[PDB]
Amino acid sequence: YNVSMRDLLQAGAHFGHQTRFWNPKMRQYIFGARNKIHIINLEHTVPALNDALNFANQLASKKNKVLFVGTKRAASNIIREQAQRAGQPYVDHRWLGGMLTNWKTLRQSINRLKDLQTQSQDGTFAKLTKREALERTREMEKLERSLGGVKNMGGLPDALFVIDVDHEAIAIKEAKNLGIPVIGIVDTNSNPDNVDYVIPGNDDAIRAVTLYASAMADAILAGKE
RNA sequence: GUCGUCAGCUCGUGUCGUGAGAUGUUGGGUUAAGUCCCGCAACGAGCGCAACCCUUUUCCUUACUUGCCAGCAUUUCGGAU
Repeated sequence: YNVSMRDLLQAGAHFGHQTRFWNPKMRQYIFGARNKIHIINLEHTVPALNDALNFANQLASKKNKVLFVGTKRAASNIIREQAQRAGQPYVDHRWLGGMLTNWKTLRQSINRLKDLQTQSQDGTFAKLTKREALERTREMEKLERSLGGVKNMGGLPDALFVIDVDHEAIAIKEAKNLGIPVIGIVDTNSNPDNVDYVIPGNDDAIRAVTLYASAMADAILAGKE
């Protein structure tokens, strides 16, 4: 399931953002700049990626939980497919404030969505008229769109996998508050302070995030115990 | 009585602040209305608004007197009989 770095170079993980937006805390991984943008050297990318894959493998083996989080328009469908075929919950859409630190109140909306799914399997809408059916379907739509990811999961996940740490900084803070480890993809214009396993690489490239999430899903599938 | 039939007034978990506090309740449209929809460290609730009450506008059922008179008959031409 390892990438070696053939595929990383092919996908384009080395590319980064412009030199005027960089965070001075990535100087170790900056390596150099071919043009006005930075180029992270994959020499540092591959070992951290391998360790992240091994850690995901070990958690999958001991049955511990990892949540998936990527909310960018580029990575939304990618994490959709990968979390679906890896059988883990996900946050494809916006992170809700306090989803982890205030899980008790979110369980109520989780139960509401699950009960509404049971009602959808039921037939009460046949007795009700078309209008109230149209609304109840639209609350169905909004709650599924917001928190349809985490309905199956019943507790705090034992780890987080973050596509863009700068975009999902709130989830990073909540995970730090509750002690949950985080493995995340970090680019040049990002802060790696609060991430336990810092893998540096590009996040804008759809093919690169596809590679990362496919590697993660393959690791969890290959846990197989 | 009045502001004034003005549209607002609050509470519980979670975050920020040493703190009193803030957030939610803000921002974009819309409405008679904190009425409804989006985004958004917020996630949820109560009293307010609206509806439930009375009256008016169309039709149906039940009811046929002290109220009614389309058809029939008698009329002093008055449903008078």
